[PDB]
Amino acid sequence: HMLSDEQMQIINSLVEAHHKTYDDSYSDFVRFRPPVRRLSMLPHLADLVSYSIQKVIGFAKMIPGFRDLTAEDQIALLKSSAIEIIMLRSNQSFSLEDMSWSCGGPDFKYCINDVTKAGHTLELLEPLVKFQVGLKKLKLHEEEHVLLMAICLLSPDRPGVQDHVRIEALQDRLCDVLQAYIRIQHPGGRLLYAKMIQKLADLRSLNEEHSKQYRSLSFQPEHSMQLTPLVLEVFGSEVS
Amino acid sequence: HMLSDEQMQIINSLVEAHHKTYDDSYSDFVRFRPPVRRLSMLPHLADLVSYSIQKVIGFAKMIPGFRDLTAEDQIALLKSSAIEIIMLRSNQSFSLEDMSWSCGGPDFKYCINDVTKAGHTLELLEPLVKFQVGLKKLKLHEEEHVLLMAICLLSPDRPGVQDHVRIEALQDRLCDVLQAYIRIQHPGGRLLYAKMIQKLADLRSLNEEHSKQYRSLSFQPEHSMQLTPLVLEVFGSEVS
Amino acid sequence: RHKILHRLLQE
Amino acid sequence: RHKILHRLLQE
Ligand SMILES: C=C1CC[C@H](O)C/C1=C/C=C1\CCC[C@@]2(C)[C@H]1CC[C@@H]2[C@@](C)(O)CC(=O)NC(C)C
Ligand SMILES: C=C1CC[C@H](O)C/C1=C/C=C1\CCC[C@@]2(C)[C@H]1CC[C@@H]2[C@@](C)(O)CC(=O)NC(C)C
Repeated sequence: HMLSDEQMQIINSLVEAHHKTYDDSYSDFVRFRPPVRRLSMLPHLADLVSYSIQKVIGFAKMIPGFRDLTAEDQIALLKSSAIEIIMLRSNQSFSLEDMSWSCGGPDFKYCINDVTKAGHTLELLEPLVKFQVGLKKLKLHEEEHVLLMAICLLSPDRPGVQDHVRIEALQDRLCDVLQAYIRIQHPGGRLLYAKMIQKLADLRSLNEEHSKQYRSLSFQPEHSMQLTPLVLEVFGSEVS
Repeated sequence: HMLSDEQMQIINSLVEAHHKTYDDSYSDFVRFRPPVRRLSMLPHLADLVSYSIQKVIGFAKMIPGFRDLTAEDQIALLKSSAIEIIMLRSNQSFSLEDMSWSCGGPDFKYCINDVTKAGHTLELLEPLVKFQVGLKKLKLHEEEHVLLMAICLLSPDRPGVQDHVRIEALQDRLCDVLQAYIRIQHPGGRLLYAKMIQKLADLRSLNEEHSKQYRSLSFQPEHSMQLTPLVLEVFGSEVS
Repeated sequence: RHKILHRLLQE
Repeated sequence: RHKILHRLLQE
């Protein structure tokens, strides 16, 4: 088989979207509150997540059909999926040699111990690192990495979503281009689609654990005051 | 005349309170989002104001009788007076030679042009610098500088204040210790009390202009997102 | 509600 | 309301 012109255009739009929103130089990281190694890493990691939310929003706006959804559906999709998209895009800086997210220099190299200094426990950090290792070992083509982030974002099974039918038709079409892409373009990829779909289920589990950890810090005003207004909006519980 | 033991104890408590909350080394400034010289200075100056609000709160908690007020009256007093106390305590770093706030190194030296890079116009910055120059020329003893900040904070004529009678009795007693202090301890200070009281009226005018400027940036979400949660609470319009 | 989110989602 | 302010004003 061969993939069509429509499926090819979807791929081009999604990889362009990612290149426009993921900065491989990590040059804006110098603008965050500096890393410090009680909760010494929270200011820096809150600025990092806030910055990453902005990029996820930018990325989502460029996904074919996302802008056509109501502002309420776009908001419901981003509030539920943002942390899962952050965990996926972070895989690009994750290093198997160091078991850490390496964003250029040693100042922006984050290990398990650095993340516990932002208030997280091993209940989240152990499955998070296991997920990063597992994802990295899949050796995803950039086309597959960007489709997985778009599939994750366009999931209709999220709280507060109204146009379920439309969102499912968008996700289904993306899943079709991914399966076709793996089959035609990825040599030895016969079990890959099933593996990527399983990573989406691992992400639901990570999102749950993350929501518990976020509730723990957001309920302590001395810690929630270190977050940014965008993190408070997106990880918050308000309903539109 | 001579000042009493009660008035002496008030003075000691207020100067101790200031030394505990004003860091002459400016060593925490390295932890803010770095200064950058659209609205390039906003991240740094929002972190500076957020930090300064925390210090004003700490200072207020140590003013004799402030802790005895209801949480609602403490909140009403801080929301109205915070920016005026920030403008007063900032006088300690203000330099007449540079017409700028000098907080150690050149990175933490703020001139009129740096502040316009946080979204402020000359409508506020011209009277603000004129006030800083005027205050600095008064050559206030540290005892007088700390009494003026406490008098400013304990002003009963603020929106949302309930126990007006109690707050006025606290401010009156502070005004009495200031007049007595100037008369007995400040040589050639016969016109000083009247000058310091006028600075309080200049501060009401600056607070007005500041509220307009803050409304202008807080109404633009791309700019309000650069503020911290504590700045949004304290400069916000919510009523308790 | 979602003041920042609405603005970042515009155009 | 004033979640951070209440906490910073405690004790
Ligand atoms: C966000 C990106 C994308 C760009 C680069 O690849 C670097 C990167 C790393 C992400 C990491 C390493 C640090 C800790 C984080 C960012 C984790 C992903 C999730 C985790 C959390 C759990 O700490 C997020 C969080 O919720 N933080 C709190 C402190 C608000
Ligand atoms: C806050 C302190 C105390 C400790 C030191 O002495 C330094 C200092 C300086 C204060 C300044 C110099 C920068 C601009 C400010 C801090 C101004 C006081 C008011 C002004 C404003 C108008 O910009 C505040 C403001 O509202 N900022 C916006 C960006 C949120």
